[PDB]
Amino acid sequence: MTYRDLDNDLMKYSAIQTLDGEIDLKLLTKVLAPEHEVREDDVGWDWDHLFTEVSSE
Amino acid sequence: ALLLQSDQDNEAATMMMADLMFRKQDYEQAVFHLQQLLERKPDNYMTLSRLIDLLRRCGKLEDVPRFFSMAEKRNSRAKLEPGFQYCKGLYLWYTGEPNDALRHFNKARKDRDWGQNALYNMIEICLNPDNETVGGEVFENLDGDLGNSTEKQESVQLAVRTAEKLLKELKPQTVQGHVQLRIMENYCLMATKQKSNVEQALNTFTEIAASEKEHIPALLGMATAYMILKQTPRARNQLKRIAKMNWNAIDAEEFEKSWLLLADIYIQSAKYDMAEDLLKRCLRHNRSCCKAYEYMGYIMEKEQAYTDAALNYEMAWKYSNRTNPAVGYKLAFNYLKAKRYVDSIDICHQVLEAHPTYPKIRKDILDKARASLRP
Amino acid sequence: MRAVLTWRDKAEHCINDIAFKPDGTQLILAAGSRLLVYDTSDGTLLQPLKGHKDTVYCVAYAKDGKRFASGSADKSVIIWTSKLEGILKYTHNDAIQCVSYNPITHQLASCSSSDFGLWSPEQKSVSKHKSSSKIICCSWTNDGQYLALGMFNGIISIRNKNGEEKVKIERPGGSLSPIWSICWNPSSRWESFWMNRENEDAEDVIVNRYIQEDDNLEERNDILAVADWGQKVSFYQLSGKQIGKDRALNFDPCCISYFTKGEYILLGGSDKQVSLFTKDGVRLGTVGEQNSWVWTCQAKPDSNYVVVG
Repeated sequence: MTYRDLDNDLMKYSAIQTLDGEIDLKLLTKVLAPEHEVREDDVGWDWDHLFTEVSSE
Repeated sequence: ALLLQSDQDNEAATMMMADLMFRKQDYEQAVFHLQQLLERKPDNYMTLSRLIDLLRRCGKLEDVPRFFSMAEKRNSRAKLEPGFQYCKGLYLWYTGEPNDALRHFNKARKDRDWGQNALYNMIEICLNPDNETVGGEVFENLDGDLGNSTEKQESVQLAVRTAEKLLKELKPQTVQGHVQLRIMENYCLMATKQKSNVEQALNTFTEIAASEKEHIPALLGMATAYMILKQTPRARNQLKRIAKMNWNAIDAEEFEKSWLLLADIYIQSAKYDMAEDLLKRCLRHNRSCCKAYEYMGYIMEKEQAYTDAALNYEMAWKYSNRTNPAVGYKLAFNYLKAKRYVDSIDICHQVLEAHPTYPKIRKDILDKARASLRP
Repeated sequence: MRAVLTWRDKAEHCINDIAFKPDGTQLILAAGSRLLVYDTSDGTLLQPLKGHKDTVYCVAYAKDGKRFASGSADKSVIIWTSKLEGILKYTHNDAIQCVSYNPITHQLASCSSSDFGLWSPEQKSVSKHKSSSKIICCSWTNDGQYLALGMFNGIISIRNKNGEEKVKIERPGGSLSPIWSICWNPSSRWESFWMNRENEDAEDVIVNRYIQEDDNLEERNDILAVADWGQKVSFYQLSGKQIGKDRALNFDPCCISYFTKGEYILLGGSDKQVSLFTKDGVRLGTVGEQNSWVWTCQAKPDSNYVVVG
């Protein structure tokens, strides 16, 4: 791996961390849950299943 | 002791006391006091990274994973933290995985403490990913089947020319930071092997050495630039100059590198006794050093001590994580010559496991060891 | 599947081959430069037998339980009575490798680097017959009529009881895959042959002497286990035809071996264990795993015990 290939770990998240190239917000960003756990679906819940799922985690 | 009596949880006093125990060679106490501090404070990347280097210098890296697990048990998010990522990046550089070390350092690299220290170790790998004596004639005359290829040359020189970008990410806050930055930018200029860049590097190193006559990272710069310039007699004295000095924990890596480069030059001179002294002095400050053992195993094979050569090659095989098939060959070959044909065949399997299609070994070692096995 | 260590010992030297008395009462071991005699019940070592000069590379023991053969790096072969005296010495062309008595006639074979030396009991001569290659391992057909030889050259070849060569198979790759042991399956009518004895006395001699100097094979039922250092095991008929497919491994195998029953296989090697298999070469389990390479795994007569070297 090159330096550029490693830098992909930081490249996308920088747009949330940083404002106008002048400010860095990283201390606040510690509160964020990651996008793939924050995303939601147009899918239904039923109490027996929803309880079973929340109990299985 | 007074500070620890006034507050037992003062981390700086525990670590300073552990460093003094280490200087007094009470390494077991130095370890145990940092282990106690981690059992009070499992999430403590300073105490952890100090303990990791104590365990590297002792040669006891196998003890480390406990303390990562303790941080993960206390704090499930510890894996996300730049100090964990720095501590993990250090570990993989010592186990033998430079790519995984780079991956974990990269995840830390922007942090004001852990990222600054990660960046220096990314620069070490990006300068020298095989951890060689830069310009060492015992081994830079070898590896030619890869070292003559554009594939190894261009990818390594891109890593050198981008270590300058990692150095542009090392914003300094002190004159010592500016000097160490300028030295490592000039190590990038050395590593290009382009004569004007190497002469500029030599000039910055000699200017820094003229301002500070004991500045070891600049003196190693002079020696390395002079070796690349083929001015090997000028390198030799500038390394002897370093070799007379007492060691310290800050210059330690440039000390350990300088002793290895001087030991190579002593092998070129055939005065192996001064090389063995430098290799053993290097191991006394850091028992982990694979290059200190690999040079010593080569001396044992030159001396026809195929058993002690196999002991050095076994450490080099183990601490390469079995990724050095040249030591793989040498270890199998030394077991063959030691009349240990089963052990030779064990290693010929481990080399073919580590690298399929690896040349020479199958016919010469493996089939001659098989052919002896019942005579 | 469960396996229990009944007893253990360690010799002074490496252990090269293993022999059992047919009633299972004594174990004999080719350790370094002497023969060692053991009780199978608890591992007491009764006697180091002294006759050889150099490395005892193997021992094997005849179906009547009166005589055993042992072969050395000093080029000798010695025939020992079960009175543990060496009544008939012999001296081959080069170092001995494997030796094997015939199930039926008590005719012996003794392999070496080029030459294999057949003789039938107390005749005055030995057929020192020639080979293309180093003759690593040897095994008689279950009816006694063919001696099959495995070669370091990766060939198995089949010789009749007179020493003529009748069939060959080459492992694809040749000397890449040395044949380090082979075994004919015990599973035919002849296994009870010599299973009825109650003789209460033995032969005795003053001092140790010297001995001087085939059709319709597809209808022959025998099956040969082949273990090669290409790291594969496969089964073969006397016709030279392969049965099914090569049962692959991840080690250099040694001493492919069977119980008296012919239904389960033992397989030792550079896996440093004794693996257990069906007669189809499917794995079933693990007998005790080991500190070092396994050269030998011999199932006890009439019973489920195993011994390892």
